Amino acid sequence: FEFPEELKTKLQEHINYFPKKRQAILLCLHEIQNYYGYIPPESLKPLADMLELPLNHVEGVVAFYDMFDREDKAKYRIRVCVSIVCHLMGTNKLLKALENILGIKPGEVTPDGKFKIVPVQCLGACSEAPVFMVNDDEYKFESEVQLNEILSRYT
Amino acid sequence: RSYPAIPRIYAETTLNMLLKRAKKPRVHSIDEYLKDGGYQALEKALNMSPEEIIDWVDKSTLRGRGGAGFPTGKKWKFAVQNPGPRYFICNADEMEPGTFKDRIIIERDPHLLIEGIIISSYAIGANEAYIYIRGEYPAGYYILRDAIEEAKKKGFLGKNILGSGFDLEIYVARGAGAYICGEETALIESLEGKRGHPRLKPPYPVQKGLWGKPTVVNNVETIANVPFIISMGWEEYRYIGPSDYAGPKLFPVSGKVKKPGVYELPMNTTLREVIFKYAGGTLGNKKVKAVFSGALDCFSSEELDIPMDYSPLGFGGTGTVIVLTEEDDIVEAALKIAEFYEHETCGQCTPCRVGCYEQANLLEKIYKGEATEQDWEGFDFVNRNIQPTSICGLGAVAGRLIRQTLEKFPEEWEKYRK
Ligand SMILES: NC(=O)C1=CN([C@@H]2O[C@H](COP(=O)(O)OP(=O)(O)OC[C@H]3O[C@@H](n4cnc5c(N)ncnc54)[C@H](O)[C@@H]3O)[C@@H](O)[C@H]2O)C=CC1
Ligand SMILES: Cc1cc2nc3c(=O)[nH]c(=O)nc-3n(C[C@H](O)[C@H](O)[C@H](O)COP(=O)(O)O)c2cc1C
Ligand code: SF4
Ligand code: FES
Ligand code: NA
Ligand code: NA
Repeated sequence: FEFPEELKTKLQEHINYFPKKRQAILLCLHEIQNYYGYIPPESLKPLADMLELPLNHVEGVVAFYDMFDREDKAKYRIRVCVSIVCHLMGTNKLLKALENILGIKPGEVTPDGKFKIVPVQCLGACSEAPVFMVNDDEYKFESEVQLNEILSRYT
Repeated sequence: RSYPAIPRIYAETTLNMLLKRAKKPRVHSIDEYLKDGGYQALEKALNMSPEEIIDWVDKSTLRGRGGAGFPTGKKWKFAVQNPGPRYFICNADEMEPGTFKDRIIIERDPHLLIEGIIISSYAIGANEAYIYIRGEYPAGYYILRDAIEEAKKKGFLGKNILGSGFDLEIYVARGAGAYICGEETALIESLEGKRGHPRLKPPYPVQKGLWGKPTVVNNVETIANVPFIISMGWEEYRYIGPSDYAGPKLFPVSGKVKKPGVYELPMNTTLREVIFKYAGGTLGNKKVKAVFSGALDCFSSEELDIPMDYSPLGFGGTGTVIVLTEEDDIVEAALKIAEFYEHETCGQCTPCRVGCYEQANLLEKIYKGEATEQDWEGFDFVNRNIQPTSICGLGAVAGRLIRQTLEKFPEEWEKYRK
């Protein structure tokens, strides 16, 4: 297994950014998940080499941090807040609208591999509850019609 | 450039300090910041001794806005009695439920935070500073990286800053989904490229932190105060709010209010005033049942006349105000809090690892009416026994809010017991 040059170059930028290479581990894993739509298990041995870390260290780190997904490839992660304030103000309405539009529930991927619904804890936008992200983009859910418009922008 | 979409959180200020620019929901770049006299406090600070700056921050009564309210000057004094090198860390992990105060500084007025970091780093003799921002704030990350390049361009970062002989680089690190990485020792473990496992304290970071060196960890909102303290002087800063708990405070208000958002107010403001005077009262003008101080405390409608300060009888915490009204089920809300701690314990300590899991798993059975008498007695026991042997605040408080709902809303819990 080998990192495509355009990804490897970004990884090296992160590794060169902090005073110590190993500090770059989370930025590299974010970058790998960004490129592939998940963390390929085969990616972890080469990353460990570049960070000059043992593989078991890198595997342990991937396991620890909930944003990293080794299981499901998805072009777009729909992160849905299931914490206290979004629950009070209508997480269940958001999930119902997501199911009506995409045919999937939390933890599931659409058949085309386009969308995965990821239930997450408080996204720190509680005044705008109920909150969701589509990759790096963050939104208040208003209604199914409004959610359908937002989702149409991700192709 | 273009940044990821951010919801436009409402922001309102009576003091026009932290939110002078951040009350407008957009990125304020270095020119706008400079136009408002930005980075003049840094120029003033670099013509003072580090010791003088610590003394001003001490005399200001500035307390940790991260939620514990530890005196900021006194933290810095502990750091500088230990030999260097020293590190300065800005904690931008902000992952407490209901808590969105720090992000509006980061995303709208990043230079206020950066100016604060440079002054604080100089005060403690740190030539290397870090921002650790949660992974779920990607826009905050890109905005801070761009803002840091702007500061470098204008000679506020790099070597020999404005001929002072003071060197500083600021590195932006990202979290990857762990609440525990906001705990200052877990944060430092994450900066070192490891899992977010809190360390036994003492030692505190000011004695042994990043690479074992003296390290100050301060919250975004704490650091954002430092430019005002230097600009105004500690004396004028102490004119803001009560002289014992002085300065502006950000109050992120959410749930059943008409105007959810962040409020910049003095800390003599009462909880009742936050909800009814500033946040426009309750949705449907329904009676307040409870206020969740993030996932830390639950105040009843009998506790609304408390100051929003770090006093023993005060609200304290992050200043986070989640409002529940008369029709909100307290046990349903307690379940969401249990689910949070279940998802976030790092598992190093046994009572925390099993207690956070069992508290959630049993409270779900109670909520769904599937609990045995043993499950009920079990739930009570585990709630009182998450804390023992815990080496950080998560284990210490994972049962705290839920215990307060059991004491303050017994009639509601008893309904479920049948
Ligand atoms: N903003 C957010 O999103 C979140 C905030 N929190 C807050 O975290 C708080 C608990 O934080 P902790 O760090 O566990 O509290 P703490 O009270 O143990 O420590 C507070 C600060 O003072 C320092 N300190 C305390 N005693 C010291 C001593 N003897 N010598 C030197 N320095 C000393 C610590 O190093 C730390 O920086 C809670 O009150 C909660 O509000 C928790 C989770 C998320
Ligand atoms: C589980 C846990 C999570 C924490 N998360 C944060 C956080 O996201 N941001 C923060 O500033 N402090 C957080 N804290 C508090 C820090 O450990 C520390 O007290 C604070 O960052 C010091 O800065 P301050 O004195 O300016 O408040 C957390 C504490 C615990 C126990
Ligand atoms: S108290 Fe809980 S979160 Fe804190 S170190 Fe122990 S197991 Fe981890
Ligand atoms: S509870 Fe959903 S964003 Fe905070
Ligand atoms: Na601008
Ligand atoms: Na914002």
